[PDB]
Amino acid sequence: HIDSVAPGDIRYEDLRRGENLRFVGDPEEIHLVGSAAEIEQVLSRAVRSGKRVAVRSGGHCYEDFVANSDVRVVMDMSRLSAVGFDEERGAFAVEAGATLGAVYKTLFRVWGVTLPGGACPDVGAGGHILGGGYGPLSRMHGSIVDYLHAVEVVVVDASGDARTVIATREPSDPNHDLWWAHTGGGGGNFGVVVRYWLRTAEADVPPEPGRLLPRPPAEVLLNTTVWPWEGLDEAAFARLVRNHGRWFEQNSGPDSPWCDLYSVLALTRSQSGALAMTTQLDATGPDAEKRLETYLAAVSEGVGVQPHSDTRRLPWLHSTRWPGIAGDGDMTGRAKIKAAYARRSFDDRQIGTLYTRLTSTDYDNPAGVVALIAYGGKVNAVPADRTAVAQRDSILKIVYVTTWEDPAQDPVHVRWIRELYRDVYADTGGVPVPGGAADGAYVNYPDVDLADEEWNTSGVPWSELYYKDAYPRLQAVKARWDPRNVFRHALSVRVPPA
Amino acid sequence: MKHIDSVAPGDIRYEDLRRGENLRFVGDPEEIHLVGSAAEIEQVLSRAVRSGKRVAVRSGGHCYEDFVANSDVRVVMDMSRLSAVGFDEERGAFAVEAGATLGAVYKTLFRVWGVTLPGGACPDVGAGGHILGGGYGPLSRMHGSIVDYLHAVEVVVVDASGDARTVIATREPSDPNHDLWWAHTGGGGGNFGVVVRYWLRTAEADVPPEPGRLLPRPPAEVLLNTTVWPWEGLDEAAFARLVRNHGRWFEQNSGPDSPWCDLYSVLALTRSQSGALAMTTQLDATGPDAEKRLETYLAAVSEGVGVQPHSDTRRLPWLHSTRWPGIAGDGDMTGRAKIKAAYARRSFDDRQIGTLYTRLTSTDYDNPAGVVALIAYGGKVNAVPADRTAVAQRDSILKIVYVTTWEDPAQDPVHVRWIRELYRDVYADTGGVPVPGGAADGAYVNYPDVDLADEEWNTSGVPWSELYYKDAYPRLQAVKARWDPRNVFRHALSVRVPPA
Ligand SMILES: *Cc1cc2c(nc3c(=O)[nH]c(=O)nc-3n2C[C@H](O)[C@H](O)[C@H](O)COP(=O)(O)OP(=O)(O)OC[C@H]2O[C@@H](n3cnc4c(N)ncnc43)[C@H](O)[C@@H]2O)c(*)c1C
Ligand SMILES: *Cc1cc2c(nc3c(=O)[nH]c(=O)nc-3n2C[C@H](O)[C@H](O)[C@H](O)COP(=O)(O)OP(=O)(O)OC[C@H]2O[C@@H](n3cnc4c(N)ncnc43)[C@H](O)[C@@H]2O)c(*)c1C
Ligand SMILES: [Cl-]
Ligand SMILES: [Cl-]
Ligand SMILES: [Mg+2]
Ligand SMILES: [Mg+2]
Repeated sequence: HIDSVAPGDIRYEDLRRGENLRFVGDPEEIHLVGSAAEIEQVLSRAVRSGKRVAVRSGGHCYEDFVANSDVRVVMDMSRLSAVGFDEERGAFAVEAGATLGAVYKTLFRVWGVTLPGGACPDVGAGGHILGGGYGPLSRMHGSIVDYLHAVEVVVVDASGDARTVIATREPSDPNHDLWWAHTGGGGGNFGVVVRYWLRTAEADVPPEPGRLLPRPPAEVLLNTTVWPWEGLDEAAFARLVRNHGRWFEQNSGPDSPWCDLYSVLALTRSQSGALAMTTQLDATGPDAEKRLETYLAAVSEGVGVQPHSDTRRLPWLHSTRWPGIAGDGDMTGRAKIKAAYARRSFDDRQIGTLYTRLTSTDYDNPAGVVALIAYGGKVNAVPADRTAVAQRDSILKIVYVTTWEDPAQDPVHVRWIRELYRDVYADTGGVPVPGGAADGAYVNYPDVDLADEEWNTSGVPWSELYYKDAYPRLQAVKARWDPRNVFRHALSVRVPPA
Repeated sequence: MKHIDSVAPGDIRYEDLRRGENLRFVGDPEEIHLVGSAAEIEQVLSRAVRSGKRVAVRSGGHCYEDFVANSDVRVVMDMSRLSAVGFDEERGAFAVEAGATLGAVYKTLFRVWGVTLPGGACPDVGAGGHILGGGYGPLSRMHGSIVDYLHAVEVVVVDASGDARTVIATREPSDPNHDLWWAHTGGGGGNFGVVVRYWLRTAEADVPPEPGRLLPRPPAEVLLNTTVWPWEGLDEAAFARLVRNHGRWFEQNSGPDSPWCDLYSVLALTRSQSGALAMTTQLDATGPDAEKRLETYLAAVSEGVGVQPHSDTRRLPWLHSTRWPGIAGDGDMTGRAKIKAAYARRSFDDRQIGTLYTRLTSTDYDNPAGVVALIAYGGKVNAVPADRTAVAQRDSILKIVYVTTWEDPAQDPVHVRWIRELYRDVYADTGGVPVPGGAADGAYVNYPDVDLADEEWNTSGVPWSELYYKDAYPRLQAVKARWDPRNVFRHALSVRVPPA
């Protein structure tokens, strides 16, 4: 229970931002909240005053949802970073301010378990878990939301009063639909998550903590494969994308033996000098090294460029902080990200578009990338309607990103990535319309352009791209638990016009 | 704060937990205990002492030598559960548990109280093995050594009877355990007992008992510069002028009263195979002429060198700046490395600069990853008398790191020999080591190098102990005799009592 941070405080330049430096907030106060009770009193005071609020956990939002200049009061979750096992509830409690790196280190070193969350260690649990997401173990263990047993959330009723509710996976729980909205609803929509409780949904299980969350593979093979751009012509490039697409089309079923494989294929600007792929395979099973080889051979088969390939073997927890998996921890640039689900691999026109845009000399930036992220496996064993992650038959997530340094150049980079993504999706109004080759987009990589009639000409609204048929049930949760629409932003769940 | 099962061979965690972060060393411990409390640590030590089993503690795992992962160690106490950071109102000081990483310490101290500690720049280093060894970081020149803030330490020690007990030792001179406190202001890890938690606060007398005033404030915003000089067409005279410019600058601008106490930089003298020499610089941005002052430093380093540097400067809020890889490093501990270290009281002489040029351009070696890094130091570190803590080096201007990195264990001999011969040749005038009290001032124990205790590599007649501790060593030996009389806590560079 401590002083809030206001302009003039030594901490204000840090705390008025998240990790995305494109967005600089102007809040009057940032509250380092310490408990559900404190969050109730901050929210109720702000609601009484008519002041716009937002929550910051890990600060990784790709859009201006927290740092929007309209936000007056931020609740920053940094003090709430506990991770542990709640004996009373029989589940792991992860408070919203815990980073994923701290979650994986504690769960694994202490109990030998993990969650199939994201790969960046500094991401906050608070804005990540409730939006679903992907990570290296999604194929092996399913989505992180498949582990959400309960959620503690501070909500604001019609009167303006704040209160804390615990909502659970039990369907007769009066707050069951509020728990369901936290299985992929996304941050900044329903209320302030204080903590999540995570546990397997299996009925079998003795209630010992080491049995109650999935085990990672004990060691993994990690490969870095790099093809020089100087050696790749369009036909080569196309063959490689096609090989990879076919392989993921064949080998992403929930019963596939390849659920233990994860990879990221980085289709980089040719200006970068090299195309690259990072692969992780469980190293513990019979024939791991040969199986890794047979995946790598498939990707490069008939490409006519010999890739540079190196494989190391690491114990699992050490593996998670290898930069090839974790990324480089550099958030000091400016970036614009876009995203899509792929149900099938890129077609011939799309591959040609990608080739053109990545080799273009009308643009100058080595940092543009289209990353194809191995997906499906056990994520796809879950029926589409079970959680608020409705996309349960995709084979890849696709990330489109460009990064740069100079803010005067924002319009150039933002236009390039917008035109690239619009042209890849040109047959469907510039966007990855669901239930076809694509399956919409995923809310942890929000893109306000999906709501912009200038860029989305498909007639399919942003809410259907992220949530497909889950959206009506999410709107009902919104109407019931945030009737005043306290929690909102450029892509927030909104009730139907009245 | 309950005990849980220990981790033995067969356990899914054993491959991770038998290692620290330096992959050259793989422990063969029988048991790794994820200790939850001091009482638990007492039980594990007691048991190990009775059965004659060798112990070591692992906090953040960043040890550069085999002190924890030595195949002789049978029982490891792993501090991962003890990672709290907070303000302890019982003592009026900030408590940092041994298992907390520096990243977590800086994020908590600064977001919650607006304060910090002038410790190391790598966020994943653990408090446990770091703070008691002293060390350096970006704010050393501004705020002095992290040990200058050590108020008290909770440590589990083993008596001659082999009973284990927990003691709190403080900076209070009348404390019966004062000497044990002192040995934790630089005596280094793995020597006296198991640190459970440290308490930190300013020693200032005229300070109100509020947390936000009890530790130093960082500069609210900093300028951060990357400068790069291409190696192609940088000849020996050019290299030499660069190293000499930088050296003279630090000779003149590293006193405790210097206005340049708010500057930190690291100059990386890289292998020419790498393609570029590089320098990273941080400067407080909040004062009137910060841009211009930064340019003055950069212009001094490049003056008359004749190779135009590529230079880019960004400005960040302080906490964000700490995670910029230019300052924090790259977070990649997956390779193999051998490191060596020295204090510099003066900058490199002409002979040493020539040896550096030869070694870094050599085509008899093949590795672009060799570096000699020159780290800005002194400033407010040198305001403290040499005898006040167990960090005896209080008049140096630079710390120097010699490092080589590689991948294949089959090549260990080759990289190890390269860095040994480089270091020996730079220090050839004094027995291949940085002998204290001269152009050098010994080495610092957070970058331990067991070759300093090897008569094959150290031909100066000055022992490893004097290189690390100078005249603090006798008082360290008294503390060792008093609090670890059985010599439970030991390794290749551990404090040892005199021969009997
Ligand atoms: C920067 C970054 C993001 C990544 C990275 N890797 C990912 C990966 O491997 N898989 C993924 O699925 N996602 C990855 N992401 C994206 C992140 O998952 C998203 O950026 C998350 O939304 C980030 O969460 P968090 O760090 O907490 O960011 P915030 O900016 O604080 O919040 C985002 C959003 O959610 C709301 N919110 C925060 N906290 C709460 C609580 N407690 N209750 C309700 N709502 C909350 C915010 O207000 C905002 O709306 C890798 C990298 C490097
Ligand atoms: C890998 C790494 C090391 C760095 C980095 N950056 C540094 C910097 O910017 N400034 C520095 O001064 N030092 C830097 N270092 C070096 C680290 O400071 C040292 O490597 C520290 O000794 C690391 O401490 P820790 O991570 O806790 O390492 P451990 O291997 O667990 O222990 C080292 C040593 O100390 C003993 N020990 C650990 N814990 C205890 C306790 N609780 N009580 C007593 N003794 C303890 C161990 O047994 C071992 O002997 C940047 C990078 C990337
Ligand atoms: Cl609470
Ligand atoms: Cl990260
Ligand atoms: Mg970060
Ligand atoms: Mg690390």
